[PDB]
Amino acid sequence: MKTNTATVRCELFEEPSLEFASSRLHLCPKRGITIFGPRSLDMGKRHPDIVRVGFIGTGETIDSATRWLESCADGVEGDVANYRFPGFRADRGFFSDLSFDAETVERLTLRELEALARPRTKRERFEQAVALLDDKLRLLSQKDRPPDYVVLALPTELVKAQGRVDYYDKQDGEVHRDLRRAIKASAMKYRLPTQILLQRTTEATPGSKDVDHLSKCAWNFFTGLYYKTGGVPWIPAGLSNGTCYVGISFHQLLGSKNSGYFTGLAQAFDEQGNGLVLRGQDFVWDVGKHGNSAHMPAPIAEELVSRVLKRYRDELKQSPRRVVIHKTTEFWPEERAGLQSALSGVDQFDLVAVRPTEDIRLFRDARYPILRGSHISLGDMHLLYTTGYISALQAFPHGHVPLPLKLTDHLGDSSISTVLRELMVLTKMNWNSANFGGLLPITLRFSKLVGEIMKEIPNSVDPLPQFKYYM
Amino acid sequence: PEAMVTETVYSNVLPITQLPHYVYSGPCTVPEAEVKTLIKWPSDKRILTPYIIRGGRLYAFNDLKDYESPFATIVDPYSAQRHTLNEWLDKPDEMRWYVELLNRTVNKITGHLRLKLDKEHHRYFFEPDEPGKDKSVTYQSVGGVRSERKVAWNPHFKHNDMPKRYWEHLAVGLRFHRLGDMAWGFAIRPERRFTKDGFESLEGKATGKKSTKKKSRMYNFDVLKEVQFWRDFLSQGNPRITCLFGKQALVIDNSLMSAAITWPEISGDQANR
DNA sequence: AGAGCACCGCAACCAAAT
RNA sequence: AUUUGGUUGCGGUGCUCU
Ligand SMILES: [Mn+2]
Repeated sequence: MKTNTATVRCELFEEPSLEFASSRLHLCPKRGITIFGPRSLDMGKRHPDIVRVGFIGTGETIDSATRWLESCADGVEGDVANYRFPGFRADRGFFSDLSFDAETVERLTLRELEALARPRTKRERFEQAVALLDDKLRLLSQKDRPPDYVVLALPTELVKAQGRVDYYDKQDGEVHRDLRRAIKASAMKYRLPTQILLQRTTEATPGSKDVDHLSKCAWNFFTGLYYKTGGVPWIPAGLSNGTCYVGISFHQLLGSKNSGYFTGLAQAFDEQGNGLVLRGQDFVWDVGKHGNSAHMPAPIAEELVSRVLKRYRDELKQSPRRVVIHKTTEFWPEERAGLQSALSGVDQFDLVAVRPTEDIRLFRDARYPILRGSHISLGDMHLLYTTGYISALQAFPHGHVPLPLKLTDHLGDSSISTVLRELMVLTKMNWNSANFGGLLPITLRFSKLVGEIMKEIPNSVDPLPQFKYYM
Repeated sequence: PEAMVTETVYSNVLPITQLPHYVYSGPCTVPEAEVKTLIKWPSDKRILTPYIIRGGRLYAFNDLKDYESPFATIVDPYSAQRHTLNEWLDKPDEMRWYVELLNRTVNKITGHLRLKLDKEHHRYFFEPDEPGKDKSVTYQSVGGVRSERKVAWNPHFKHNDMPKRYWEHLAVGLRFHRLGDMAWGFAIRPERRFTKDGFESLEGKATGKKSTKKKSRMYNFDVLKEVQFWRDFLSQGNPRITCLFGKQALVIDNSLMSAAITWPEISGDQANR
């Protein structure tokens, strides 16, 4: 049986531009803030002119983080492989000023760090750790002028012992709890965007491994600090005017005996001239919904996209023109009917299912990897390179070989090239870091971040739809 | 973006130019912990005998329908139905039995090559023939040039010292893919398996460090050489990875699926094709 | 209580990238 | 947990059979 050989057809996608200050387009997020500035610099009074910063560190870590933020916000030089940091003062870089008030500084005293050794097991010890870290977020949230930003400079001995606690809890089985997911959820009920800053970053010596060069440690910290205090660093240019990008991702229940997979939402839409806004998961799924398989059933499919359109007709006041549901898993026929019967109020839809692949990986005979933006089609398999060598910077700022992003499933009114053009510009919107691009789109990266924190929310607390609290 | 240069890219999959197209069912079978009296090892040793026992059958490729069969003259005398690939292609359950027979087929192909299977991560790793000694294999390329690579080496420490007390066995991640209605692919994934002193694996945490320390500086020229080395090891010359069953053939054409893409050029590389 | 394929989640350590 | 890329290990789910 002479099998028909697969035809390998290929094309490359042009790199999108991001709208920086004065609506000036530039490719790299690092270089577009140095020349022009952040996007919200002239957009109005949304630009944070003064940022008030609090600390929940101990005595040594607060001083180390303060001298790091004073020797890091005034310009950091970089080599040829790391573009320099301009600064975070009122005349350099982001054109915003850091201000360390001494009234908004909590402090982990030594009588309390040793109070979390008295409980016997590992459950109550971690619970008391989350208890005082919640209490000293409360004491900052109840001041008459709460800080705009809270930097938890956690000590090393607390993170080493209570940062990752796994135990057995009778009816739940092996339970793994994390400190970071338990204090970004306690800072969300008090409305305080926080930033955990360990001693490996603030005390890092030059020419030392396991951390970046100080230019990238400046960039990835202060881009997140600029977004978390209000204002937007950059917005893309080549995107539609009515799309309602949804980023559904599945997540296990908390425990090794509870079998089930709940969902995580991420709306990514456009509000007037402000650019992309990232909303998601105003609610918590009821404990009786679940879903035995990895995918989702039909009443959940009808409720979920109904709440998606409810979020769209509350901030844009219109029905969405397009709804593009990115998802990690494939589309079963149970959930394909329910994302289509309940999308009858929307003109066009695009049920898209992407996932990085395992063994198939294109290579090149040169010394540098195959580029970012390729669209290799091995017959029916479609492989998109959201990571690779980038022609704008002429460098590969990663290691090993990039994984392809396999398009596992597609059904909708758009083509394959059109939605894989929109996916590559949705890739570049990770405001957590000042990197050029990542693997997954921000719809599937924010909703791997919201469902991991929904595992550490005590039910009655309603979660907040911002990208600030989940970053 | 100053000029467009056409390059040729190389994937890590091998096309399957010929497939077994008759799955001869065996619907009378003594269960799995008896099957050793297949006997009947052919005069042509090029014939391979895969088999599975699913639902009281003996699904195989060895032409079990007639009397003189290479497989199971006692277990399945003449009862067969000759199920085809064409009627099975629309059934998701029966395109799983076929690719599992193909997985056992390539497992039996890598038996003369002496690649041991881990049977847990689908990993065919080398091991040395004699304990305490290194294994370095000599292979013939497609173009005729003969080379030799260490595959079970124990690295001596760089500062003129004792060896680093972990053996770096070189492994492969073969898998089968459907690339069309009838287009197929054979994917090669290079890997490493790290042992203590040979023949005894490392733990779950130290292997994660020792594979990340090695496969982080293995950029897009020292992974392509491993893929080329693996197609040359599975080739052993005669550039078609072939397998015979008796009036059926599984022939893997060992040329990596190439293409041609036009992009703005990269300074300093200038790939020499 | 197992075998097999196909496809997913998530937890540890690395390394700053030719 | 400044950050992303990738590796490794563990487990889960769907389907079929014993
Ligand atoms: Mn962050």
